[PDB]
Amino acid sequence: SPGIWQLDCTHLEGKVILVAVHVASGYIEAEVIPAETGQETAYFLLKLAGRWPVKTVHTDNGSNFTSTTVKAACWWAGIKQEDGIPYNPQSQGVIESMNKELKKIIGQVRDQAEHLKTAVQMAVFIHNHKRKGYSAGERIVDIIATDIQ
Amino acid sequence: SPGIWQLDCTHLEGKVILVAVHVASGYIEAEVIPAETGQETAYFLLKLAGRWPVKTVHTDNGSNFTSTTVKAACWWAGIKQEDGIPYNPQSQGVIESMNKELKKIIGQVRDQAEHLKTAVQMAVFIHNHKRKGYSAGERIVDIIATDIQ
Ligand SMILES: COc1ccc(CNC(=O)c2ccccc2C[N@@H+](C)Cc2ccc3c(c2C(=O)O)OCO3)cc1
Ligand SMILES: COc1ccc(CNC(=O)c2ccccc2C[N@@H+](C)Cc2ccc3c(c2C(=O)O)OCO3)cc1
Repeated sequence: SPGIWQLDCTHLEGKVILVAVHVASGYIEAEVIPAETGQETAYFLLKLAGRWPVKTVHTDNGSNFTSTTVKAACWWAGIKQEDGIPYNPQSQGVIESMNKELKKIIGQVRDQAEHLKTAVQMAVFIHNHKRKGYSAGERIVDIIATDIQ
Repeated sequence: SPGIWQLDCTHLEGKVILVAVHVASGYIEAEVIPAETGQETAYFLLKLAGRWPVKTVHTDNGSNFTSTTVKAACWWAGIKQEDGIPYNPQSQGVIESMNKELKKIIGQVRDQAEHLKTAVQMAVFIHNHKRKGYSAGERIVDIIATDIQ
């Protein structure tokens, strides 16, 4: 559970926003890409696993689940690739809610930058730092530090 | 000191590798960019601070120290920008050694990908996961969790 992440893809300004959510904490990393391809998703997971102890990724769709490039990156990085089927139905809504909150934040910062990617990183910052009294950034560090010891 | 990071720029294949080192743990994030500009450096720090509690950044040179874009990103992200002057004479050496180690890893994985950026991220992965017996990834999480509590 300290190592379980969910991939999420959303669309804005004709571009794709790829998100990895740390399930237990609600912490996120995100990138803007022109279109979701296996190569991009693979590259994004490699980056993520080099930064956090990623044991399991719940993939966002069947194209990424099938992708030979995505499977190669997961093998390289020691990641168990899983489907993202919400056997828990309170997961579909939780992601939808996160895309909504994310997009709200991006709207709140959008004028602060020309490039969508800049506004997306600002939104990642504001999301991870928001106290709800611990923030996502706090929760992920505590969850994982507890696991290490 | 849980929040202190050092910027480092190194060169390979006619490109720039931008590195942020978490001073206490030796954990790193890195990116490939065409050339170090204030805008790229600013963007890299924004990404970094949204992912980890960055209190202080020791900038890698006087151009980034002066950069009005870099100062604007630091202000936005709550980052104290400082010089990277190695008042401890053993800071020049640690960085030199890290660039050497990094470039060595990149050499050990280089054939595993066409794009330098892919090899750099593999190298980041291998660096952060190496047991030294705790890894850099383990140390940074330990250091910061101890601070949160
Ligand atoms: C990240 O540091 C920041 C430092 C300062 C600001 C303040 N806002 C403005 O000055 C501004 C506002 C609106 C439109 C254009 C601009 C001018 N640009 C240069 C901002 C910028 C810088 C670095 C980047 C960017 C962009 C971008 O516009 O997307 O894209 C990737 O690296 C934002 C971000
Ligand atoms: C991260 O997932 C990986 C999955 C598999 C491999 C195995 N190695 C090869 O198949 C290979 C080896 C040498 C040359 C070209 C290739 C073919 N490409 C498509 C690998 C690749 C994929 C995604 C990317 C890349 C690149 C790249 O070549 O740099 O750049 C940004 O996103 C590496 C990385």
